[PDB]
Amino acid sequence: LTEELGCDEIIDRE
Amino acid sequence: EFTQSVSRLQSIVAGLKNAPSDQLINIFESCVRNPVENIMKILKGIGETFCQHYTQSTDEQPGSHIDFAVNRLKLAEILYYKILETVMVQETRRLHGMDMSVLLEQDIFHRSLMACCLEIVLFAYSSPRTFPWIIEVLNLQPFYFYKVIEVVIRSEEGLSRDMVKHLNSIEEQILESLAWSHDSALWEALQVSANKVPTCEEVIFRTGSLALFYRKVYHLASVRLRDLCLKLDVSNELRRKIWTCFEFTLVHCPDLMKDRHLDQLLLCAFYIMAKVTKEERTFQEIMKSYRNQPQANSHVYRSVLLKSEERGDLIKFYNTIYVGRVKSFALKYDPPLSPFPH
Repeated sequence: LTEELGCDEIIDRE
Repeated sequence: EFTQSVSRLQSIVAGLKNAPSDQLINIFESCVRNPVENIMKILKGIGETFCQHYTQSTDEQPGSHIDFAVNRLKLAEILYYKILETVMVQETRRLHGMDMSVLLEQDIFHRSLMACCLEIVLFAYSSPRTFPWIIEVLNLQPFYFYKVIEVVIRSEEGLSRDMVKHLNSIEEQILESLAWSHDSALWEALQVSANKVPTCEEVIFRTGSLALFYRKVYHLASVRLRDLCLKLDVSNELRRKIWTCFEFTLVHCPDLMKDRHLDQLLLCAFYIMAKVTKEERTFQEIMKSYRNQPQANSHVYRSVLLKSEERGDLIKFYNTIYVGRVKSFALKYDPPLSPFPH
């Protein structure tokens, strides 16, 4: 079962 | 030819000696236990340690000459006697005629005051010996040292705006991270209080060092939260829920702060209560606005402690650590809110 509050975003300027 | 900062310190110390004034020796002499010899022993120990470290070559900092060290120490000693006199003269016990032997025999106050006048002298000269150099050299706990800063700022009105901004900045570094390190005396203070962390209501409106510490921590974090909520245009009602989630993590999840940064807990309180109340802002939205805050630097959201020693980004921390520890609290908002300061 999925947990909604999780975040699936990403970033990597460095 | 002197810098503004250096000219200000030599104005403050002008014609004062690196000794107690006759007024301070009077106050010392009124005490059942005259503290003058133990104050002088503290200042000599700090002086020897300071000079040993200043003159010893490391590869992080080439060492310097004994003549410069003694100059800095003497200027700091004059600052120490001058501020100690102002503090002791303005003490309510002195004005009520009460023995001050207990107040003057607190070693941690004298060491903290002298370290803080060394910090003022080294800052004035643009020294590379950066806080936290002085407290590391002198073995001073950040959790104890910080309390001195506001005493010094309200006791020495000759301090320049740059000096007061420097001291305010070191105070914030301690509240944000240094006091939360795994060998901070803060954990000892929590332990003796049965690990009951003071809540915002109990400190913004019980007393002691833990109470003072958390009231400064709640003040600092409320101010930083107001600016993030304004730069992302969010409801004042989401702000109060973010604050309540933040407070939940500081009071019921205090271990999360150990070896971490205040801002890392505040941003993940922003995301999880943005999402649960459906006033969604992406964690990238939160972070970009955070970068404009003065204390912000990339490491706060790019280098976050995950295990104790692996590091990852804030999103990794949120998914691996934060959501499991906090979701049971936040989903109560999918209710009792907490008093937001000023």
